[PDB]
Amino acid sequence: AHVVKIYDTCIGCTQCVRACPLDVLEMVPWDGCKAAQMASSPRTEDCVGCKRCETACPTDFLSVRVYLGNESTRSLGLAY
Amino acid sequence: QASLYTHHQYIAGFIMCGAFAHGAIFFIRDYDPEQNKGNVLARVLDHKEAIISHLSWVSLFLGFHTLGLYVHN
Amino acid sequence: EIGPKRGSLVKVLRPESYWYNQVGKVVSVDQSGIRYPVVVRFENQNYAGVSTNNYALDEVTDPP
Amino acid sequence: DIAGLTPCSESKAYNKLERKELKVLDKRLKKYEPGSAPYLALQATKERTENRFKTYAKQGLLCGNDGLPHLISDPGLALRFNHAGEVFIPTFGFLYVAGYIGHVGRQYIILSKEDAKPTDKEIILDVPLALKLAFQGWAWPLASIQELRNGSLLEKDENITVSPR
Amino acid sequence: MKDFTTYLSTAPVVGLGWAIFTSGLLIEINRFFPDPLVFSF
Amino acid sequence: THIKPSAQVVWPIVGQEILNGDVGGGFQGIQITSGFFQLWRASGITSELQLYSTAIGGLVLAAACFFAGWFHYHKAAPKLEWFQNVESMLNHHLAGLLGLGSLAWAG
Amino acid sequence: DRPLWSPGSEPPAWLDGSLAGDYGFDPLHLSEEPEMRKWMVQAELVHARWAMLGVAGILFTSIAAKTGAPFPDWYDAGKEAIKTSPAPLGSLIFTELLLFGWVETKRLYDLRNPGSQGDGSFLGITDGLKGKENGYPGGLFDPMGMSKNEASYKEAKVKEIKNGRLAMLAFVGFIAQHHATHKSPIDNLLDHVADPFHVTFATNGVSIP
Amino acid sequence: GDFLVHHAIALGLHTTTLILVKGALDARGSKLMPDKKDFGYSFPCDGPGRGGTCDISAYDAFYLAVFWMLNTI
Amino acid sequence: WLRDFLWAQSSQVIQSYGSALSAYGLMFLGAHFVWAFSLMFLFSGRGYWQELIESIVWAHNKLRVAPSIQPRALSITQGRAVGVAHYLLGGIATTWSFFLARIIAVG
Amino acid sequence: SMQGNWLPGSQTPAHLKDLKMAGNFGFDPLNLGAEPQALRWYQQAELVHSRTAMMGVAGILIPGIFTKLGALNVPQWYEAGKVYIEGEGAIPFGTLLMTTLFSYAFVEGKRWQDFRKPGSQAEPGTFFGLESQFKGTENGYPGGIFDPLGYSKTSPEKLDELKLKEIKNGRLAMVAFLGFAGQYGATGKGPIDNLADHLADPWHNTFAENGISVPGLSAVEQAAAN
Ligand code: CLA
Ligand code: CLA
Ligand code: CLA
Ligand code: CLA
Ligand SMILES: CC(/C=C/C=C(C)/C=C/[C@@]12O[C@]1(C)C[C@@H](O)CC2(C)C)=C\C=C\C=C(C)\C=C\C=C(C)\C=C\[C@@]12O[C@]1(C)C[C@@H](O)CC2(C)C
Ligand SMILES: CC1=C(/C=C/C(C)=C/C=C/C(C)=C/C=C/C=C(C)/C=C/C=C(C)/C=C/C2=C(C)CCCC2(C)C)C(C)(C)CCC1
Ligand SMILES: CC1=C(C/C=C(\C)CCC[C@H](C)CCC[C@H](C)CCCC(C)C)C(=O)c2ccccc2C1=O
Ligand code: SF4
Ligand code: SF4
Repeated sequence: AHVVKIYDTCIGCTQCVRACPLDVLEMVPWDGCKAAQMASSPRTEDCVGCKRCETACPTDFLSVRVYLGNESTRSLGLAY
Repeated sequence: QASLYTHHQYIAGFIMCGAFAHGAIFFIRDYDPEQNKGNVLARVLDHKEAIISHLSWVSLFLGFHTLGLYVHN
Repeated sequence: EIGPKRGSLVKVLRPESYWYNQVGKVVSVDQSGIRYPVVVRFENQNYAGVSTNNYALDEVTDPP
Repeated sequence: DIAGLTPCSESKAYNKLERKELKVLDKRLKKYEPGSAPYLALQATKERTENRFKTYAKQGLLCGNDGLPHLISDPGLALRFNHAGEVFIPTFGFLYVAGYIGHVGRQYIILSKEDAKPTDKEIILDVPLALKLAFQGWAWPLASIQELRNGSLLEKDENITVSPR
Repeated sequence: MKDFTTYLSTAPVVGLGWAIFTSGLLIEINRFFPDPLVFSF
Repeated sequence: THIKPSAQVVWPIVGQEILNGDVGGGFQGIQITSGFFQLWRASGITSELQLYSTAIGGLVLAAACFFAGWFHYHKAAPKLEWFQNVESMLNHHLAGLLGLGSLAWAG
Repeated sequence: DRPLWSPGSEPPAWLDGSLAGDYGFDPLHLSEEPEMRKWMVQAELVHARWAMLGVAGILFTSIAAKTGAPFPDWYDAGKEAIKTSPAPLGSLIFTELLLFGWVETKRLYDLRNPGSQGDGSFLGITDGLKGKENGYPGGLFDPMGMSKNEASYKEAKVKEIKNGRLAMLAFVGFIAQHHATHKSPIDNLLDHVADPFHVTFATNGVSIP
Repeated sequence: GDFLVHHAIALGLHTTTLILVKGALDARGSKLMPDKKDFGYSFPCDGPGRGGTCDISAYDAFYLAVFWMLNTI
Repeated sequence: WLRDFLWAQSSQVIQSYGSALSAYGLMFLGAHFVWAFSLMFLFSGRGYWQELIESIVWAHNKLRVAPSIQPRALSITQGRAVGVAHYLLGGIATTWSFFLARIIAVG
Repeated sequence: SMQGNWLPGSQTPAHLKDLKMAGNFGFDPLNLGAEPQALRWYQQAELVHSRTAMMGVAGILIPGIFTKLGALNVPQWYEAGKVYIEGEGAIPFGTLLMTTLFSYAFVEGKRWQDFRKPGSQAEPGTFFGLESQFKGTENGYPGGIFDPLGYSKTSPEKLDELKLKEIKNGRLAMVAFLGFAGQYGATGKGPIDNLADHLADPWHNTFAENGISVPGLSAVEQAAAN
């Protein structure tokens, strides 16, 4: 499916996982930020590429990046 | 003669559009800034905003006054 | 202690940031040793609408 | 007599266009009594047309093969021949006002950016200061030249947002 | 008057006052003087 | 049947004197298209004095409507239950507005 | 506390009664800012003084014409005056414009900066050409000088502003009933006192259809 | 009239050059999107975030420039 | 339909110059302009225009005429609204000018 | 220092309050002299414009006065150029213009290099040995052979009084030459004839009665006469 990557600029506001209506992102413990949290994407193959996490990302530039390509039956949002 | 001129002019326009598109493809795909540092290409990319802004200025000025005189007449 | 003074104007040299070659005001510098401890506030919003961003020590300098 | 263009005073097509306009204007005169307001308006229109055709002639104006006056754009050719009044002086006439507008806008921009929360001054204008700059912009080229010379006109790229290519 | 003149210094001072002034100005040059083409003073 | 209707007169400022077309009747102006002359012939209207009176009455009613909006918002604003009286609104805008206007126009 | 323009009304806060003729009549909230208050006071006084001057001149000319002197109507007086005037039109209005520009810029910069013209810059006049109050100058403008006493000065201020407002109303009446009757104001006054029960603003034909 | 339509031709050439040049120079980076080089030459958009990024690629710059080329020819 | 309605008619709109209906021809061509100008807002998006605005902001930054309010491109919904409004205005005024000039110069 | 005021009660600019200048009246509403080197260049420009205005206006007036007195047949200034062009023993217009431009370019380059670097024209052995006196005393006041009668090497009081007098007569001459150009443009006659018309008939001979100066005034007068 698509490729979702999270960079070290994330500060653990844990709102990118709320804006994603597909449970692609998850919050793991970290040590590189004050909140001690980092976005991770275990269920990346379930992503469609709606870029709602990029909308919800407050960092400049975006800590979570979604790259389109290699569409599938789950990445195309198909119920048929 | 009319058909020949129109054909080769439209062909030329499409080919120039393809030239600029493939130049853009060069810039994004296989352009290495550390390979040619400080050369004409990197310097052109450095002040790209000036080139784009001046092209926008001359296009806006030409269109403004050409449409103004056409509507005036 | 390890960063710029709080409330002092700094210049951001981060290329991918919206505020590249811009001036921002430091609001807090973290002392716990994180990746981007310097927190600055800008008077102009970005396209996302936010006004604050975090940068490393090497991405901030005193403007002339 | 440049670019193969005859003067407007000695042009047959110019007079043909003038008499055609007079004829079509006098066509509408026959449908109104001479002591009527539409008749007075048509007479004023005819007088304005005659005055325009008289003033366009003997004014250093040329026309060629169409009866419509032509404008000479190259300076120098507009200097040795009496054609500067077409575009030469009105170029500076427009440029003076354009620099006036740009200079008063720049003055307002600097004098607003040095004020707390300066984003409201663009939607909430101030009239005394804008009018003060409006009546101080007559010497815009001198101020622009001195600002370019002292370096306050331009700004160091170091302080300019630059695309990261 | 303070509250009213704060409103009157918003959009209509630049969108209406300038527009009406510059317009009616140009109307009166085009009215009192006829249509010119050559700047012969 | 021979004079074209006209109700807009342009100024002689710049070249607009050609827009004041010969609509007949010793008059020049824009040939209108809204059909207002037909409406003012249907309702009995003879002179321009009656049109002047209608214009002044319309201006007075417009000022009254603007004052009504100002009053009914800033001064005496109705509550939510006043707007929710749907049956009263329907009765008053069926018998009152439409019916009374139809009767007044019939008279 | 003072007689108001409407009995039982509430006077404006910015109209506390310190001004001459302060009846508290201000429904449009004008002259609320102190700078705009001073500008409105100056405008009222200058419009007042010009109104009393013009109305007095109109009344004098109309009375002289009624006696039998060859005086014109208050309307089109200048139209027949320029035919016998040594000064042609154009030169007269521009001479007036230059003189009034000098005087009115002087009084305007005295309004913005009080006492600014009393620096001796113009012909070395210090005490004269220096303002005494908001719109009330002194020195050369007060030759007899009965404004020294404060009570008399305040009474004269109230008298001046009241007669001036009456002069505004007089000029408006002059133009209105000249358009109504096409006659002199003294002619209208004599017609009103001759036949009060019939000759009025209603039986003049126009203005009452 | 020949000179006026020549200026219209110059306007069309200038505007097509402006858009193609801007698409070529901003093909790899922009202030709205610094990482355009990682998304390929022909990608749709980046989403509704950051105000809206429709037609942000250099491919869409070429696509809009073909209209101006057609108008110019 | 084309030849016998839009070409058999509209010969008076183009030949309205020098007459009372020349303003209808002016309205016709201005409506053509506004209808054609709308397709810029309709085919295009926001990212290209935002980047062009960024270049213009750099140009105004070079000589310090940067506005305090940051210039931004129109929103995608805003751009669609502008495009549809200019398209409708151009088409409506085109048909208005053509219909009125044809029906006045003939009927 | 601060001598007089162009407008009493006006807010004088901050760069004119304590500035030692000749003829300083606070007249800078546009604040073009806020920068010091800007003010120096404008002072030099005003000085050269004023001095050539003295020369020009004297050429307007003294031959005109002597023509009115009948001493010489020297014509008015607006046709004097055509008179000399159409003369017999006349240098051609191109030669005269090029000689004037060459000589003025030379002397103005001298003055320019004095302005940018003060006293730089006193470089030894550069102008036939006479350049030792080419050192500039002040901006626009060179001295040397430019004061051969020794009227400037005295106490500063009469010196800056004379500077004030020079700038006053120079501003007057500049407005006077603008007037000469305007009153040839409108009336079409010499300034002495215009002064004679204004003295003999002041009301009927003015800028307002002439329709070129204020267009539309003649129509107003004609409508008021009818
Ligand atoms: C025929 C229709 C039409 C017209 C007139 C324009 C006009 C313009 N487009 Mg284009 N465009 C069109 C169709 C059109 N477009 C289509 C179909 C597409 C494909 C999507 C594009 C794609 C496109 C791109 C991709 C770009 C342009 C750009 C431009 C500008 C070029 C600058 C110029 O020539 O000077 C100005 C030209 C004018 C015609 C001026 C129009 C304004 C006049 C003076 C009226 C102004 C208002 C008037 C005073 C009335 C006020 C009241 C009113 C507002 C209610 C100009 C605004 C470029 C741009 O904006 O960058 C500079 C650019 O990058 N356009
Ligand atoms: C000889 C010159 C030349 C060469 C070698 C190439 C080669 C290439 N270009 Mg380039 N290009 C050219 C001319 C050229 N192009 C011209 C003239 C244009 C302007 C129109 C472009 C515009 C262009 C763009 C914008 C892009 C390329 C891309 C590409 C690559 C793949 C394109 C491809 O084959 O897809 C095969 C495509 C098709 C089979 C689709 C055919 C449909 C055509 C184009 C539409 C014709 C309309 C209509 C249907 C025709 C029939 C009419 C009907 C009535 C019968 C390849 C590197 C792409 C690339 O590098 O990928 C990132 C890319 O993004 N080029
Ligand atoms: C007075 C302010 C001001 C100034 C000094 C400039 C200066 C500049 N602009 Mg900018 N511009 C402005 C306002 C201003 N602009 C506004 C308000 C807009 C939005 C419509 C733009 C849109 C714009 C574009 C899209 C482009 C420029 C470009 C340019 C450059 C070319 C010069 C020119 O005439 O462009 C033409 C400018 C216009 C067509 C804009 C006219 C709008 C009016 C005249 C401005 C009104 C401002 C107001 C009067 C100031 C308030 C006065 C104060 C007393 C209250 C130059 C750097 C071009 C560039 O990058 O070249 C390097 C370019 O492509 N400008
Ligand atoms: C018989 C009584 C009566 C009449 C005649 C009207 C008439 C009207 N009402 Mg209705 N209304 C009524 C009772 C009435 N109302 C009652 C009882 C309620 C509460 C349940 C409402 C609640 C109501 C709402 C919530 C709204 C209306 C609105 C309207 C207007 C609809 C616009 C229209 O059709 O254009 C016709 C336009 C005209 C005929 C122009 C002349 C308008 C005149 C001045 C109105 C005079 C009618 C009025 C009832 C007279 C008494 C008012 C008195 C206090 C002075 C119209 C004027 C709408 C509105 O705001 O417009 C005012 C609206 O949104 N009505
Ligand atoms: C009436 C008038 C002004 C009235 C204004 C009013 C009611 C305003 C009311 C309010 O503001 C208040 C108070 C408070 C606000 O909260 C509310 C409102 C409602 C806004 C001015 C007249 C002002 C009238 C004036 C100044 C008259 C001047 C006359 C002159 C100069 C005569 C000159 C002559 O030339 C003639 C005309 C003809 C020649 O024959 C003779 C000579 C002598 C030559
Ligand atoms: C001989 C002669 C002459 C001359 C001529 C000339 C000198 C010419 C020139 C010409 C020219 C000079 C031209 C040019 C053109 C150009 C073009 C057309 C371009 C294009 C471009 C492009 C398309 C680009 C691309 C790209 C990109 C985008 C990026 C990078 C890569 C590339 C580069 C690929 C004369 C006139 C004197 C006279 C007659 C004869
Ligand atoms: C052109 C364009 C823009 C750029 C347009 C912008 C930023 C709006 C510009 C509005 C102007 C500033 C309004 C005023 C116009 C003139 C200045 C008015 C002149 C009036 C005279 C009297 C001087 C978009 O932002 C956009 C967004 C989404 C889809 C398509 C498009 C699109 O096509
Ligand atoms: S939205 Fe972005 S910055 Fe915020 S927790 Fe997620 S990856 Fe980190
Ligand atoms: S693009 Fe959408 S589905 Fe995919 S990780 Fe982001 S918010 Fe979730």
